[PDB]
Parts: sequence; structure tokens; C-alpha cells
Amino acid sequence: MLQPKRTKYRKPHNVSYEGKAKGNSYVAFGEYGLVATKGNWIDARAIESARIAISKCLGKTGKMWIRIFPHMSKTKKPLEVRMGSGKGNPEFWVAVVKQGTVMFEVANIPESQMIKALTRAGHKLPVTWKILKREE
Amino acid sequence: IAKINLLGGQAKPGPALASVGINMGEFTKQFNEKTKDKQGEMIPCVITAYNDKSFDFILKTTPVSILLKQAAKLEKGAKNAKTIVGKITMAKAKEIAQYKLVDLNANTVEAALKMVLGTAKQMGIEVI
Amino acid sequence: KIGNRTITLDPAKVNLNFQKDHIAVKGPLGQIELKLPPNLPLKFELKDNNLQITRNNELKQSKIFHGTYNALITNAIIGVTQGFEKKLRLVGVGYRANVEGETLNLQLGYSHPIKEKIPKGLTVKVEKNTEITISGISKELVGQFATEVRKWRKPEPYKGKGVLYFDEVIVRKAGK
Amino acid sequence: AKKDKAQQVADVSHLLSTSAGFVIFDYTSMSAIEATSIRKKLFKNGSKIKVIKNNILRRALKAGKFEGIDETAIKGKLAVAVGVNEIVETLKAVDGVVKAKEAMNFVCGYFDNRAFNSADLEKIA
Amino acid sequence: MKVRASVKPICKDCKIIKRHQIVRVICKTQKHKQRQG
RNA sequence: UACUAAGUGGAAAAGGAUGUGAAAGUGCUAAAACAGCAAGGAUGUUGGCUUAGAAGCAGCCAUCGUUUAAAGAGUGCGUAA
RNA sequence: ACCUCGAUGUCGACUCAUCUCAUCCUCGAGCUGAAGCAGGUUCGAAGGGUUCGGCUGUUCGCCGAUUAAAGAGAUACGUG
Ligand SMILES: O=C(N[C@H](CO)[C@H](O)c1ccc([N+](=O)[O-])cc1)C(Cl)Cl
Ligand SMILES: [K+]
Ligand SMILES: [Mg+2]
Ligand SMILES: [Mg+2]
Ligand SMILES: [Mg+2]
Ligand SMILES: [Mg+2]
Ligand SMILES: [Mg+2]
Ligand SMILES: [Mg+2]
Ligand SMILES: [Mg+2]
Ligand SMILES: [Mg+2]
Ligand SMILES: [Mg+2]
Ligand SMILES: [Mg+2]
Ligand SMILES: [Mg+2]
Ligand SMILES: [Mg+2]
Ligand SMILES: [Mg+2]
Ligand SMILES: [Mg+2]
Ligand SMILES: [Mg+2]
Ligand SMILES: [Mg+2]
Ligand SMILES: [Mg+2]
Ligand SMILES: [Mg+2]
Ligand SMILES: [Zn+2]
Repeated sequence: MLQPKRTKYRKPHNVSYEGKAKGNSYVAFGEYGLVATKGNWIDARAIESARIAISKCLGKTGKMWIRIFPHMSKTKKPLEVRMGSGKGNPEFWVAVVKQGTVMFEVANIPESQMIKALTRAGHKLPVTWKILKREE
Repeated sequence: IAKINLLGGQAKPGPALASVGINMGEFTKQFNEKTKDKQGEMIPCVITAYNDKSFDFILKTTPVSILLKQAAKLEKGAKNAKTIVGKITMAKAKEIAQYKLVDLNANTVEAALKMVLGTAKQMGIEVI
Repeated sequence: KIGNRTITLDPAKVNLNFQKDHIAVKGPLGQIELKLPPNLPLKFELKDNNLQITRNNELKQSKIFHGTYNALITNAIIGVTQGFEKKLRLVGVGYRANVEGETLNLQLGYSHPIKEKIPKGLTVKVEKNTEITISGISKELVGQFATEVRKWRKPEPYKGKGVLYFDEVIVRKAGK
Repeated sequence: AKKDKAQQVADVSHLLSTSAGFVIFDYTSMSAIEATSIRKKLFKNGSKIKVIKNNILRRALKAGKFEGIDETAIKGKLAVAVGVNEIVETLKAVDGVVKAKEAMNFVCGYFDNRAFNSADLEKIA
Repeated sequence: MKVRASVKPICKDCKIIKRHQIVRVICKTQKHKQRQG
């Protein structure tokens, strides 16, 4: 469960995911990457599910990079609570993924295994994923 | 056709042969008659199982890579290929090749030479 | 390709009358009739001992029709010259069949007696009680008879009991 | 590629030009153990059994200015059995082996700038 | 017969067909029959 | 002038599919292409630890080499093996 | 908090039921770690049926004895 050690403000305004791709747009650490095609809010739980799935289907020498990080938190008012009396308490942390940001990258294991590994990582995420390679 | 495992000094048993119709009791003498030159060593036999009943049999050499262990002066090879423990020269390799030329289907003797290297690589023994 | 495959036939006894929509094939055995659906996108040509089917366009159904009726003409010719046969291995503990007139009766495992009517043009013989041979001049009819005889006792996977086809292997299971 | 095929056709044509005897066989129902056994029983560098392409064999034959062998290499299974100097013992050896086999056909070959028939192969042993 | 929203071959012998404008998977092994692709 | 065969049009997602049309590249092919059919499809050996046992198809020590057109410590099934 | 505070009677029970299928029984079929009997799961199917009691206002619920079965809901949580 990825989580910032401390934050200055407990309850920040939500960060929009509509728009193009700001940073993390091109594979620059590995050479295959899982790009997104639909901006959405994805939480640290989905990262851990996808990262554990990919790691289980990885090998003994493969190496991985995690680009996105859940910096921003989100709140949720408790159930059966009527409107008013202030904002709710922070519940879960979500990373803002825009259309075009490379989320996961893999290297150092043959080609066939990485496509399968990226596939299982993207089936754990709500965004519509697509595979990209690193420019020579 | 059956490749059956029988000890050189003890080959009278074996029920599987009886299923094909082989005359087991008459043929026991033939099995034991031509293996006394290699007593104690385990020698499998190939049997031309068929209905002619004149079952021609051929003996067979003990499996390889046990003489590699004897020549390397070690009982069991390394459990990792990278760690090299045993060393074998060309003279010990060539004695095995001319010994094992009978069972091998190679035309030349250098082909049998590089069989020793081939099985030594599996054992991890350096070819010096 | 099936459409562009030769259909070399000897003129010894097999003739093929091509009407508008009524193909007639006559030979050693009975005559086989094939109906042509209207507006068929494929024209036959009748040279000496060679029939060639050609098409007018590159449509999907045009290609599909060109292949299917070449096979049908091949199948019709083969049945007229030498016929078709199917072999059924009826195997079991008390299973046996025999033929009386036009009805083939079986006693597989059923309290109610089993009778089966034989259609026209097909002859079924029973040399041995465990054996049935269906011989005919139309492939689909003998196939329909074979499968409709089978439907009474489909071969089960635990033992060999059933109306098996010949040289047909079934996956075995061990019901301890 | 084309250059390798050109090199291949040239060398086989040269080999059949400098040779003296040829016989064609089929590859129907004999084991690889048996195939290795035939190699050791010949043991002569003049005698050589080889799988050749049907197309490459005819094209090398055109370059060899020979004739009449075409009927052998048509709709058939083709072997090449080249013999240098003496070929009768090779033919005798292969004839003994096919008798030891289960089934075998045997197609006409070429020797001494002359061609033979199937029965002529029976007496060439 | 197995009804699934997604159908994919299980073993290399499984073959995809289109019957009655519905995609099914047929194979020698009857345990690998899928539908509703 | 093309496209659709779904009444789609005339409501929907993650996911799945030899539906079909267009385009841009690349491999082989009348020195014969692909599928299918007919043949072979190997030897040391069943390598060795290992496992009651595995030895073409348990985990391994790895992931051999020759003959040869081809052949794999095997493609599965399968055999206690 | 959009209709109704110049009035829309709100639980349960009784009577009468009707409709939907995400089917409890009956009907058909595929797979099974389906020998047979009895099962499990999925698919198709709404024509009919779907019990009586003890305690509690009770819906619910537990228990008793049967049944092929004692289905899930909607209809102003149907119906003064
Ligand atoms: O006033 C009545 N019913 C009102 C009409 O405005 C309304 O139907 C109503 C019914 C039930 C209710 N309740 O259960 O609290 C409240 C309002 C009746 Cl008491 Cl006459
Ligand atoms: K009111
Ligand atoms: Mg519509
Ligand atoms: Mg598709
Ligand atoms: Mg397309
Ligand atoms: Mg309010
Ligand atoms: Mg308001
Ligand atoms: Mg109102
Ligand atoms: Mg009023
Ligand atoms: Mg009133
Ligand atoms: Mg239903
Ligand atoms: Mg009715
Ligand atoms: Mg009382
Ligand atoms: Mg309600
Ligand atoms: Mg009410
Ligand atoms: Mg109610
Ligand atoms: Mg309520
Ligand atoms: Mg009323
Ligand atoms: Mg009332
Ligand atoms: Mg009243
Ligand atoms: Zn399958």
C-alpha cells in the first residue's frame, strides 16, 4: 500500500484527470511500457494488485520501474450521513493518471514474457491500456 | 521389440517376457552363456520380440558417465555447472571412446572423442 | 482450391444431363438428382471427360457456392459409380440387431421394442449380430441412417458399450 | 537464396560430371538406425548415399548433357547413390540390404554413360 | 458447455468457429467447450 | 460513388472473436509456396544426480553432442517408471 | 426535498389475486473429480403447482411433522 509519509494538508481539492499527458509520457527507464488511453482515478490498492500480479509472473532476473505514485488523497463521508458539517476524513490515496502516461515498465527478460506481464498488470487497472516500446 | 533390464549375473527372472510367448526356460542358458566375461556388471539386453520365436538378443554396454566419475577420482559431480571440480586429459577420454565404440553409432573415432567432451560438459568436468 | 479442381470422369457409363435447375447423373447404380437454387453464380462447361465450373464475380457466396457444388458433383459421381458404405460396430452384453423386410429392429437395453424404418435406396445388411453395414447411393441419407441408429445408444466413456462407429476411438475414464 | 541455389546446382553438376555410376532409390519405410547402418557398411568414400531435391537433380542433369533419365525423376521418390571407381559392390551391398528390408521399390539409374531398366538393375548386382 | 463473456483457446488444439452468428470453441476435449463469446 | 447484413440504424461499459471493406510494409513461391496426404522422425542412453522409480515427457546437473535429409535430453498422451 | 399539510389512512393478519424471472418442483440438454443410485455446476424453459402447526402483533425467525416442491421479488413495502 503506497502512501506518502506525511502531507501538509489532510483534505486537498481533487485533481482533474481530463486532458493530455503531463510527464511520464515516454518510456525512459525500461523499453516496454503500459500506456493509458483514458484518464481516471486509480488508487494505491490497484497498484499493489497490479504490481503483485506482474511480480508473480516475472522471473529471476527481470527488473521493473513504477512511474506513477498516489500523491493525492480522497475523502468519503461516512454512510448514513446527511449533507453538511464539514468535509469528510481522508480515506484512500489515488494517483492521477492522464491519457498518455506510462504507468509500468519492464526489462531484462525475453520478449514474450513481458507482453504477458504487462497484460496482467493492465487487466488489474480500470484504464484502457496499450503497449509501447522505447525509441532507439 | 523390448529393451529390458537384466543383471549380468542374475537374468533368470522377468515375467514380462512370458507375455509375448518367449521360451523363458530354454533361453535362460543363452542369456547367461555370453555374459561371463563381464560378471557383476549390469548389462541390459535388447530383445527382438516377434512371433517367429527365434528371438535374437543383443547385449549392451553399461551406461556412460560412470567411467567419467572413476577417472575424475570423485564420487559425484558438482551440483552447479559453473563450479568445475574434475579435470580429464585426452588419454583417459580416448580410452573411454575406444571402449564405448561398440555401442556408439558414429562412423569415426573423433566423433566418439567429442562424445566424452559432450557428456563431460553435462558433468561439468573440464576437458584438458 | 476445390472450385478449380478437375472432375475427370470416364464416359463409360456416367452421363450428366444439365438442365436449368435439374442436374441428372446416371451410371452403374441408381440415378442421383441435384437441385440448383435459382440465380446460381457459377456456370458449368461440358467438354470431353472434363467439367469446369467458372464464376462471374468475386463475391463471398460466389466462392462458397463454387466450392460446395464441385464437392457435391464429386460426391454424386462417386456414389453413382461405386456407392457409399458406413460401418457400425454395435457392441455390448446383450445387444443384437437383424433385418426383417423393410424394418431394422434392435434390442439394446430397452423394455419397449425398437423398430426403425429404412428409407428408399439404402440397403442395410447384418452379417454378424454385433455388425451393421449401411450401403447406399446418397451420402447424406446413409449418414443420417448411421447417426439416427446411433442415437438409441450413444457410446459411453466408462466402458465400450454403445453403437460405436468403426475405427472410432473414445476417451476412456476409470469409474472406480 | 538464389546465389546459394546456383552454387548448389553447380557443385552437384560437377560431382555428377566427374563420377562414373549413379542409382536412384526411394525413402519408403526404413529406420534411421538402419540409415546409419548403411553408412557404416559401405564405409567407402566413393560410395555415398544422399537425399537430393527432385528439382535440383533434374536441373543438374540438364547441365550434365545426359538424356533418358527424365522418366526416373517424375512423380517419384528420389535418392542419389554416387559411386566412384567400382560400383558393382555398392550395388551388391544395397541389393542385399533391400532384401533384408520389409518393402522397397527400385527405380532406374545411370552408369558408364548408359542407362538401365528395372530388370537391368537386377542383373547389375 | 461453458457460457462465458470471453472465450479463448485453452489448449493449442482448441479451434474457434462461427455457427449461427455465435462464436463457440470446439476441441477434442469436451471439457473445453465455451460459448457466448 | 462507396459501406452495413446487424433491423445495426432504432441506448450502454471492462473484455472476447478467422464478420467485412480500405491502406501502408515485410517472408516464400511455376528452382514449386501453405494446408492436407505418403514416408521416415535416430545413436550413444534409458546421460547423470535425484526420486521407492523417471532413463525422450517428477524436481533437476544442466538444458549435451555425432550420423544425418531430419530428429528435440523431445510434442503431448501415456507407462509405478 | 420535486408532488401532496382548504387531509395521499400508515405495520401485521384475512379474502381475492395479477405480473416479472435472477427457476424451488415438474420438462429438455452440455460438462463432471458423472461406475449404478443419489448428487454439483451451467444453459433453455413462467404452463401449472409451491403444506399444516408451536412461540411472538408480528414481517422476519427458531423448532416439529410432511411434501415433487415448501422459490426470489413487484404491484402506494397490492388490497380498511
Ligand atoms: O392525514 C392522514 N394521511 C396523510 C395525508 O396527508 C398521509 O397519507 C400520511 C400517511 C401516513 C403517515 N405516517 O405513517 O406517518 C404520514 C402521512 C390520515 Cl391520518 Cl387522515
Ligand atoms: K400533507
Ligand atoms: Mg436498437
Ligand atoms: Mg475479429
Ligand atoms: Mg479490418
Ligand atoms: Mg433534507
Ligand atoms: Mg431547492
Ligand atoms: Mg405524489
Ligand atoms: Mg381537496
Ligand atoms: Mg379513505
Ligand atoms: Mg432464464
Ligand atoms: Mg399448450
Ligand atoms: Mg395452546
Ligand atoms: Mg419500496
Ligand atoms: Mg401495503
Ligand atoms: Mg407483499
Ligand atoms: Mg422504506
Ligand atoms: Mg382501498
Ligand atoms: Mg386494510
Ligand atoms: Mg368500514
Ligand atoms: Zn481444449
